[PDB]
Amino acid sequence: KVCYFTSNGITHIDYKDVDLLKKFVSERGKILPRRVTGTNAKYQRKLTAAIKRARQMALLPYVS
Amino acid sequence: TQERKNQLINEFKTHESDTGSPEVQIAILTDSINNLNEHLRTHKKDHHSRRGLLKMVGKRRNLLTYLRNKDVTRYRELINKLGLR
Amino acid sequence: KYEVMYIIRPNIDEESKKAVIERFNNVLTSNGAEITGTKDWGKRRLAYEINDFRDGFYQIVNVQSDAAAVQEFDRLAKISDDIIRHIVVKEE
Amino acid sequence: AIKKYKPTSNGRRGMTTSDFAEITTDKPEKSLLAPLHKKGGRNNQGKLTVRHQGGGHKRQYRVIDFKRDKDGIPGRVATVEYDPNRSANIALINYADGEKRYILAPKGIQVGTEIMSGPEADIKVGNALPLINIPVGTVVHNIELKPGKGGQLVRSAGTSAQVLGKEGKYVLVRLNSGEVRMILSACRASIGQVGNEQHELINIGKAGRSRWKGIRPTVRGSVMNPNDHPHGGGEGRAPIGRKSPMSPWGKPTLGFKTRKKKNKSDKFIVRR
Amino acid sequence: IESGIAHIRSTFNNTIVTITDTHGNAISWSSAGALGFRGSRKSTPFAAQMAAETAAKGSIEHGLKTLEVTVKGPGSGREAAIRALQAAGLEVTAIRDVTPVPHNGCRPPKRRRV
RNA sequence: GGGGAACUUGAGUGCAGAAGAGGAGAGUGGAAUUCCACGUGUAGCGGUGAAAUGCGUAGAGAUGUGGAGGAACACCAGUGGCGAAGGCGACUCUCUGGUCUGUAACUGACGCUGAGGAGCGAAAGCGUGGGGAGCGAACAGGAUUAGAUACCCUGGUAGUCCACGCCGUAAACGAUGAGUGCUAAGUGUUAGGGGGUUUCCGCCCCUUAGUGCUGCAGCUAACGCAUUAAGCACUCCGCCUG
Repeated sequence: KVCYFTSNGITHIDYKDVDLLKKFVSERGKILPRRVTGTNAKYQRKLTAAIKRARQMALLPYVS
Repeated sequence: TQERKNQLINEFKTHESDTGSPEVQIAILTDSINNLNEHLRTHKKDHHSRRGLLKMVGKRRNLLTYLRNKDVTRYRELINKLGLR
Repeated sequence: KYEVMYIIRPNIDEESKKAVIERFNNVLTSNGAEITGTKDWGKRRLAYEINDFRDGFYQIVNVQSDAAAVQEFDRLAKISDDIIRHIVVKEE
Repeated sequence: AIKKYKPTSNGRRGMTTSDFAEITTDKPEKSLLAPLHKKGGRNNQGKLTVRHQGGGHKRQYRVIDFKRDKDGIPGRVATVEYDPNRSANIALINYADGEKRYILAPKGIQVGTEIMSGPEADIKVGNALPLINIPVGTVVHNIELKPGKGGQLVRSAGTSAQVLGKEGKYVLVRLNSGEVRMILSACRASIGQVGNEQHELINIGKAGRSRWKGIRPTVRGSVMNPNDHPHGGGEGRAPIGRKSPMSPWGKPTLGFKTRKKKNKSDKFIVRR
Repeated sequence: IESGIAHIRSTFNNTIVTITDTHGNAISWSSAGALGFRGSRKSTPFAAQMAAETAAKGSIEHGLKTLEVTVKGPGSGREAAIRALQAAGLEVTAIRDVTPVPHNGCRPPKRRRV
């Protein structure tokens, strides 16, 4: 139920910030769903965009 | 981007702050027409943009007809300078 | 308004580092672009192997251009035998 | 650049030709022509050793630069010309120093662009580099085997080869027909695709046009007589009762390899 | 030859067992068909369990103690063989559920009821 | 109806934002399937309700490497979003279409519909040239059967893919034409805007536009629809008469 981005009041991802992307991907590398992250619907799509970009850039593994 | 729009409206300005005045509008419509036409030549198959082009040219057409019925003088003085038949 | 990221493989002598980054910045500025800021990361264990390197060198080139220089950049980057990956983003 | 003749007479019933918009001029540069008289399949002693040949339209040879030896001098290209020796079309490119040369016109070449040939040339269409500088996975044409000999291997219209990787003194390159080959890394090839890609789709309508090109008629072996071909003879139209179909000189001529099996080059071919 | 890796496929018709070295070098292998199961009985957990201890017996005489197991595919042999290993006296240090899960891969074969 | 003079709600323009698998072109990347060479490796592997054809001592399958290629973009993913419809999901960039919100600065009825006409229009299919991993009509073999030209198993050509043309059909479905106005509520959810406590979070109240689910009156032959009407009405088109 808790919505991390609107709770801490932060704007768009700024994809370089690789620290929280770990918290938002599973240890397996699977991107966590809304049912567990509790984030807002509008922000989730730009999330998976950011994770996909950094994944292509090899900051996050495709599978761990 | 948007600078040609300002150029066109400012140079076709009839009333000091007119942005309706369909003689002004049809200028922007013609600009969009030929710009999207050069885009179509480089992408033949963009049928959705083709649909947008059809919509916008139809809009320009009925605007022209309305201006014709409103006054022939303004029509003629615009069509001759814009060169379209 | 493009923020370019790219990687240069770890086994570069620090002599040739400055050469390669400097010539890339030369390409950007010569193709009409202007650098709004440069910035680096250095080492980081890659999330996965790419060719044979476990780690790599990470560099950032924050640039504002007319969107023609970066295509030439992409060509030069992919055709250089030493850079591994790179992308361009149109920052809004 | 392919056009159809509407069938007016009966000869043009099935016809296609290539309009020459890719070409930019009609008259060649006098300096680079050389004489050429057609041999018509006759050996030095006068005997005939190549059937189905001779009698075309007379043509004049234009010496092409297959070597690309001149390195470092910026080359400007201003022409695209027709050349009736090989399918491809050529470009007369003039250098900064002031001597001109002919080059196989590659696909996507236009008048006015620049040319470089050094071992550090930028990689575009028309440049030539020793293969060691060439990067993997880049289309290339006009390859050679012995360095300095000049391109031999990919020269016809629309023909191309792909580099599958460098591994040492040699290189792996995928020629046309896909039979990948091992080639020395010190050889110079021309980057790009040969620029007459539509040449295959020609539909020569008339027999007379093939004769203009200089191809004599070919008679089937079956309608020959027994003494002059292994198929000839037999009453009526006979099927060939000779197990394997055979050639005019005795060998079989369907589905069997012919290259002397001990040759040295084989060890490079077999990479495949 | 002290450490190794035991790989077992858990299919719906069979269960293979193979052991290898950390360098990916095989030592010995077994299977339901290797033991003598020919029909659908190869898919039973019992067949895979038997496979487990024959693999262990082929493993001990070369002197390997510690293992960790990779399981492939879904099947009834998932639970049988893994605990059959430690029943055979060996020590398996990790369980890895590695199966080929393509993102899209190739289009799968047609349905079974058309 | 015609003509003249108004006016701004309808319809547009400008101004500030917002969203999106909207479209076309170029390039890029990850897990796999297959094939190939290589190391290790013994005796079967594969498959179904049992089986069999197949592949294996010419060393399979398995398992650890390295290549080669072509197809689709896992979770995110949601009766979510966009598009007029077909349809559209990996990433980046180039070009480009439409929509909504708040405005009130502009024009002042410029609007709706639309026979013929024009363009799009899934999949199969056709023509030319490439490409071909997997799947797979046809076809072969093995099973089942009294028979099995099928259901099942092992292969596998055409196709499936790409570029340009052609065909113009689908249960192309919400089996509900387009536009406009009015007629109880409750409840989710998508993109917003305003306000009340703070310009913290997040609590609530209004508010447009979508997109679902229940449910009055009303309609319905019954199902059921019910502000996303199949209700109350007006224009325009198409279609029906065992």
